[PDB]
Amino acid sequence: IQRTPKIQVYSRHPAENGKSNFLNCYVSGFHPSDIEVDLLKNGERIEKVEHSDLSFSKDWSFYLLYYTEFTPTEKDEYACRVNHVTLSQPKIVKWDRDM
Amino acid sequence: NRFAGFGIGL
Amino acid sequence: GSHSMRYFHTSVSRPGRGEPRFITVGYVDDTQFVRFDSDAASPREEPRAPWIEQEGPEYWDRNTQICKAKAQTDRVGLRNLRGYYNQSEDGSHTWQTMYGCDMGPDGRLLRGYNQFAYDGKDYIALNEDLRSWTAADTAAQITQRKWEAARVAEQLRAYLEGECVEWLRRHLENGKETLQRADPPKTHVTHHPISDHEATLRCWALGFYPAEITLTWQRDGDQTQDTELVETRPAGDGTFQKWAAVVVPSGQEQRYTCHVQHEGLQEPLTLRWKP
Amino acid sequence: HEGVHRKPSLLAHPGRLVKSEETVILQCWSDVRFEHFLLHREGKFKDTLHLIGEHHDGVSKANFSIGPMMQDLAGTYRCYGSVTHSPYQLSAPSDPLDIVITGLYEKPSLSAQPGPTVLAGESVTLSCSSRSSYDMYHLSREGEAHECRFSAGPKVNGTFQADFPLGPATHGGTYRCFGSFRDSPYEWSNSSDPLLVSVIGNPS
Ligand SMILES: *[C@@H]1O[C@H](CO)[C@@H](O)[C@H](O)[C@H]1NC(C)=O
Ligand SMILES: *[C@@H]1O[C@H](CO)[C@@H](O)[C@H](O)[C@H]1NC(C)=O
Repeated sequence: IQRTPKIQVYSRHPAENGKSNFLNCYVSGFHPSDIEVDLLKNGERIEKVEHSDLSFSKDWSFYLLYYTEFTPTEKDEYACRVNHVTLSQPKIVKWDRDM
Repeated sequence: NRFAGFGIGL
Repeated sequence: GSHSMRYFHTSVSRPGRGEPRFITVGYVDDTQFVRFDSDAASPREEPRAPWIEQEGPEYWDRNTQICKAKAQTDRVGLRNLRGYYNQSEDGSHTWQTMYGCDMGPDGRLLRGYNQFAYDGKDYIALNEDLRSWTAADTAAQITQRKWEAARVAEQLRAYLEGECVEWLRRHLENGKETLQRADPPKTHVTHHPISDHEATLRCWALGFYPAEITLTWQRDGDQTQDTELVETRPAGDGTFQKWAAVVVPSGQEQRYTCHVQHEGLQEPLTLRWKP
Repeated sequence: HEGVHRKPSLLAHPGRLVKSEETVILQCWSDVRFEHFLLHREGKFKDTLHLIGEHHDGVSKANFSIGPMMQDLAGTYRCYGSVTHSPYQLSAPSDPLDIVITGLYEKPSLSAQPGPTVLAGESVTLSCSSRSSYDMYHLSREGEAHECRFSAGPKVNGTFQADFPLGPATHGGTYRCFGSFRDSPYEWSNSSDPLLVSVIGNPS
């Protein structure tokens, strides 16, 4: 039994340009647990990213929250890169303020 | 407290 | 209402890298308070909630030796499963295990459970009566025949209706401010035009706890289809987020109503998009 | 010249029947000056230990402490000796010694047929019963050892049992019985109650 991860890239607080916030990339509903998750800023990797402790749901699928401090602007483009065994190519999900 | 766990395996 | 304590464990084998990785975590109703990492410098049960840090070294020392022995149990167990399913050493495999107790307002046990899973598929689970098991395949009935032969469920039941509920109320009192508190959600609807003849309304719910929430859209009376229900996200500060969107044409922007239900939102809510 | 040195000897002290959490000592001795001893366990948890050789009374031995007995330590052990160490010029393997772990499962029932007191010459068959679905049973007479292994069957009243025909009753003895499962032949249950078989003369 293998399961594709569900990716959600969002902010902890409503994004206001010029205010410090936390960028969240929440992966869930995947199996097995080995996952690669990166946070991207204009195409460059963010190193100071922290993630929660590995836990799973009732259907045994794992979930993980990756978070880091950031201040959004108008032109700075953010994204999350997720790599999993179920994925042929690594999935990249850009950030949206309305999502 | 956690479960002491049964020493027997599967 | 129906509060619960839950311990989760994950053991993944790493062939070319030696011993298996063991991550275990403890939850009291959607909040985590303990963790233990096999790949830590000094692997020990460390606090992950501010209200558990007051426990004396007896709690930490005793519970550290617990999952220390549990990691060895899973290392032996993962290895055995490879022979049960006729698998070689070169592959990585997962062994998930989860036990805990559900407690109701009657102040005592409501449901006890101890479930196991191999490679994401079910293996064996403690039944509701706390005395029998349920195997998922012929390879799992073997351990059932061993666990019945060892009276394993008897030691399970003593813990589930006993120390599990006892250490549940002890937790719910020492951390009552952060555990027995319900944060109502902040709700609002947003408007996103996708065309000259279409637009999307998105119902939001922010900063709520616990994560259990219902959020559906209704048009003049209950379209669960064509509604984009998103999974409950963790905010990061102990609260949760969720939203569902629905596509409408230009005009008739009203008569589309969103409904929210929660435990901090006491009377049920109804709201629409205001320009 | 020396070629392969002959086999060393291997014993289990106090014995190969180790209870759970107990510790057994696996001695490895020979009259050959083995400066190095290697203990090896085959199966699913293969492992090798190295202890130096202590020489006294022109014998060379090594006391391998197995540690708190768990299921991953059960199996057949073999022993090797070596005089050099730059590489190990290992000797022939010792005789295999099957180390089992006991006390993991419910003890079975040891019944005697035609009964516990039998008359000389009569055939005697011991039965190892249990409501636990053990795949096989192990029976041994006091001291005589040589544990016999038979398989089981799901009887009508819910028991799984094995019959051990013993032949003409001679002097009797005290017998013990253990249960185990197919995939784990070295993981035995709690020992059954010791059954005493007494013999008397044939009436005339
Ligand atoms: C043998 O066992 C004894 C304990 O009975 C121990 O003191 C000793 O170190 C072991 N080894 C040798 C070579 O005597
Ligand atoms: C085996 O015997 C010991 C000692 O009598 C006892 O503590 C243990 O519970 C027994 N185990 C089983 C499975 O009967």
